Amino acid sequence: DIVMTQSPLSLPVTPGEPASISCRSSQSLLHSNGYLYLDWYLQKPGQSPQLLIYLGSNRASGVPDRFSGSGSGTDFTLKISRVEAEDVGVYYCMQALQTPGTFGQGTRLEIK
Amino acid sequence: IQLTQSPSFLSASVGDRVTITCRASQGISSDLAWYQQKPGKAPNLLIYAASTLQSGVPSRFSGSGSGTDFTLTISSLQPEDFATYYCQQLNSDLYTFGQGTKLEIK
Amino acid sequence: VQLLESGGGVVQPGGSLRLSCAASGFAFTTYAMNWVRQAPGRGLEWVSAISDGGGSAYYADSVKGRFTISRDNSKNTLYLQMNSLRAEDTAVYYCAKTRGRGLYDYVWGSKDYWGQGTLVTVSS
Amino acid sequence: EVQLVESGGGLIQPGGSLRLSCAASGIIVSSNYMTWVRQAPGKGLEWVSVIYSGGSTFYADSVKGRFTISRDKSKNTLYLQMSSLRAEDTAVYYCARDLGPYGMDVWGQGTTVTVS
Amino acid sequence: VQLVESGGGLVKPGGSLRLSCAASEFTFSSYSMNWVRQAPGKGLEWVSSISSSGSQIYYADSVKGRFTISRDNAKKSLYLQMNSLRVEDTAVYYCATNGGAHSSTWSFYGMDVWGQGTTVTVSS
Amino acid sequence: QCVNLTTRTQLPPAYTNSFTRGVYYPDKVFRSSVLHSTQDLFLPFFSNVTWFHAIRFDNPVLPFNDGVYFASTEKSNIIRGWIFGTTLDSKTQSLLIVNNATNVVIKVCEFQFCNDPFLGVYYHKNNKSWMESEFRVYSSANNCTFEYVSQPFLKNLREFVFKNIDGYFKIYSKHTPINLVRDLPQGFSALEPLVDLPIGINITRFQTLLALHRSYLTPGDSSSGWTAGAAAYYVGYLQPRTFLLKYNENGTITDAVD
Amino acid sequence: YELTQPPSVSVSPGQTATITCSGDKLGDKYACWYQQRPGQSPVLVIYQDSKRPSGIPERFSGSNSGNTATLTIGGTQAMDEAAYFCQAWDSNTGVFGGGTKLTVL
Amino acid sequence: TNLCPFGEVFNATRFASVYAWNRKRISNCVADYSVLYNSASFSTFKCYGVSPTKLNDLCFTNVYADSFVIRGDEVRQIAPGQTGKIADYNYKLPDDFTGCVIAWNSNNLDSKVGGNYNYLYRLFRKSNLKPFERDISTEIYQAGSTPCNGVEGFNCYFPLQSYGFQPTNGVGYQPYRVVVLSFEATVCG
Repeated sequence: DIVMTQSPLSLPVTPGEPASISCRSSQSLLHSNGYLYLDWYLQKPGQSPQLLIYLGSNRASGVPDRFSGSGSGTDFTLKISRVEAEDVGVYYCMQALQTPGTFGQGTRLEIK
Repeated sequence: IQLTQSPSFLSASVGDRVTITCRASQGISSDLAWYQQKPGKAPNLLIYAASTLQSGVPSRFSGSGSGTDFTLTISSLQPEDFATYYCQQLNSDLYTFGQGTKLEIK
Repeated sequence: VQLLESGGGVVQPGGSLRLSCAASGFAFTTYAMNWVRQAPGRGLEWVSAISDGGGSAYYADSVKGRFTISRDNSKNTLYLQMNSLRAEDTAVYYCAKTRGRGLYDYVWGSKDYWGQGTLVTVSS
Repeated sequence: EVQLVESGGGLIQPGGSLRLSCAASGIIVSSNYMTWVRQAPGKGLEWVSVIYSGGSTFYADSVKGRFTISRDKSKNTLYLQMSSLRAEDTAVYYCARDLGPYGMDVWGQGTTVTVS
Repeated sequence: VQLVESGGGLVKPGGSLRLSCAASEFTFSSYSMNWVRQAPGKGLEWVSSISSSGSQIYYADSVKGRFTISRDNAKKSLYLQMNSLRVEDTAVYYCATNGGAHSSTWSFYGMDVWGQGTTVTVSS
Repeated sequence: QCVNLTTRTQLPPAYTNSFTRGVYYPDKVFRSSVLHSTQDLFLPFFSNVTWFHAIRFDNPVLPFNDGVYFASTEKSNIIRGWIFGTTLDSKTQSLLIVNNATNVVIKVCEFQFCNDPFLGVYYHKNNKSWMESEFRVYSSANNCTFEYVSQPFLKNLREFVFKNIDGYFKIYSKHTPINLVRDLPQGFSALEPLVDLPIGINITRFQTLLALHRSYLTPGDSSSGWTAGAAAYYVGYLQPRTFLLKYNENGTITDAVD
Repeated sequence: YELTQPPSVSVSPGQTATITCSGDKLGDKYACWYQQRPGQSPVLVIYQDSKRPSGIPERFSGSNSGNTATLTIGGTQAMDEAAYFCQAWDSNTGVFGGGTKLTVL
Repeated sequence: TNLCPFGEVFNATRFASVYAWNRKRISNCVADYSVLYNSASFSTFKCYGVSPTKLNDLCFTNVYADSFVIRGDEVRQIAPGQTGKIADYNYKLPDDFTGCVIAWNSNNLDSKVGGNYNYLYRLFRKSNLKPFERDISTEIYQAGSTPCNGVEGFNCYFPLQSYGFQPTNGVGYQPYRVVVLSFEATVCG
């Protein structure tokens, strides 16, 4: 298994500010073909998970302009450029490289 | 297929919720696309497959409908959002455009 | 794109259930589908994934052997048969379609659209 | 990154000819559904011609037997060979790229063709 | 023939490996091939087998869905694609020739030629 | 597959004498007691017909000039078919006739025939009368059009006449229990038609398909113990001649003169 | 399908060994036998329950009957110390025994 | 002895997609062509070899029965010398075609409330198919200079697109089952 460790587990943010999330992978998630096989999911309270970012930095469809991902090899970062009153909820990183798909524990985002 | 848009001329204030409808003569079932054209500029694709937003278009544009009636909804009007909007029949061989709604910021 | 799931409810430890995901509004013959469960207050864990037309089916090690995944492409229905259910399977189960269809767009990879989840409650 | 640049329009007398260009950077012309779309002054869009990736071409009935669409695979360029231009051909032409179920996503800036 | 395995090396669990078995002569076309592994302190364990034409493939239940055997009689070589590697997959892997052409004949012969195996280590 | 057995055996061919043999019904016309003179392809009387015996069984590709006469002594089912064709390779369709024990399979594919095509034979100890036949005839066989299944064609002498006329592959057969010591008998027998397959291919060469047992196994040879039983098969060649075929009252050809 | 072998057998040099293999109706199938010296590749010594490959001495004699397959090494020599593996097929799936070691004192 | 299987092709509950079109070779039987020409249920019956009423009095070396589903607006392209997405990238009739094509509206079967996404046509290809070429490959189509690396994205498209058949569709966009008999002497009436 590829253990994925997130940080922080809670992230109190005043809306309008920028926010960052991190994911450490025990393997190198690089180049099944040249990409970084890591996805970011947001689960809103009481909703189903929705894809945010795939292959490290590529935004999924319908995802606003502020959700940008980064990082190569083992260190990956989500950056919400400006937090709004609707981004609260848990965020999961995920390795999409090997057939046991491990998520993170889930950075819960809230409002200060 | 004779595509008809309505209304042809429109006016609304900033922040108003605007609904634009393009009517299909027979029924195409998703095969519509929505374009925006500024005065003197090139058309910008907004919504392909009659509901799916093209990448880079703000999430305040929503498309709806299937078959005969389709709708372009701007969930919040903007002062730069004045242009002419066109529907197109996708997956057709005449590439049928509409006449075009000239949306105007009141 | 719609993913409506059937089945789910209350069963007995060691019993067997069947989960059905009904896909509409997209091809589903050219996509790979996932099952991801979430125990109450524990977070997402992957369960199984199947390829475009069956054949390639992958399972999480904690369900390997007990759970079987299958799809009926004429019915556009994704199935998951639960066997010998434990008390550690109490979770809300989501079907999820893979985002891409290329080679190295892995059947277990990015999940574009999820369902609303059906709860499975092993209890007595 | 992805751009279509058009050039070659101008003033031309009725019955005469003119060729339009479409320089594509990023997009392979020889692998795409490349179209030409025109818009008369103060009027709506109107599809003119399309060339498939395989080599098939098609034309609007208002244009058949006059215009000819063609591509140069070496320079990654698209041509629309106009001929016998009537006064109803006074329009601004855009070379688009068509994707079928996906719309015409990329567009050129436009070339304005006058008739007098 | 004389068989020579290659391709076995250290790999982390979940990783992948591809072994190779090149035959000395071209009589390799007349042989069903078998893969056999040997855990470092245990007995021989049959993994998979392919027939002379390649139309008849059977695996062990412990590798079904993960290992994929193949051959190319034009290159007189045998292959094993080894995906979703587990720790219990560490072993010395032998390639052996049956002698029978089809599965209906495998039981009439023994694995008469054995290439010196290749060591596969699967460790975190 | 394709284990090759033709190591070095290069004996010069031997000829027996097909006394009065290979006289088939060259027609579908019933005739009463009448001496009808036919002019078709025939195996001439008292001709030298080449003999193939186990000595084991060089079994080479033979010319299919205008049509062949095939005989076998074969007290055990060891002759198993033939692989008529032009190139006996890919890119050219070839004809394969194989019968197991209760059924005959005919196929016209682009076979990639081995250099020494034959069928392995094994009897499982659980049920001795098994004859588990393994194919070592072709390595690839695909993209084909004709596939016909019927009851099997086959000291129990058997006689065959193959000919390829205007797109048809015509087979005439006659199976006879025989007491004579080694060679073809003397009693006149008239072959009669089995099948007329609309194969429509060009045939210039043919080879017989044998059934070999594995007597022992050296670890790597694949050519170790392929014993070939004990049989003999004769290939004659049909020449265009004029016979005088005496018909019986019932329409059987009791006699002929060259 | 399973095959059962005794972990070890020990015989003095010059004696005769007997390595046995048991399985559910193993006598209705063919049982191969392999000899593996310490740290070497296995060598087939008995196939089809009685037949040896060419080059295998005639003292390697095997038999199969009922649910038991036995291998017999008459005149056991010091060169015979090796593990021995019973082998069979079951619905086109190969099956090896546990592996009987043979210690020639 | 018995008829050639003209009920297996014209009456199957399940046809294929135009990209992966079926083909059945028909040989060594007797064909009752009178079940087709006098059926009164076909929208298209256009023959390019010999006359349809005069069909079961000619013997042929071999017969093929290609069958698939397309829009009604694209039956135009199932003919020799035609062009379009179906003709270029899905099914190409040789311009020396001997045989004929049979199409009949199947909106009652192949259209589903809310779309029927099980039928696919190939939309992206570099070059046109050869006559009677089949193409069932699904590699990502590089519509740009950048290599795709097997990742469907921008300028890298999955080549198959789905007919969204809907019972509300116009008659040109409704599904049409198509059978394309080709002739090339083992079969006749």
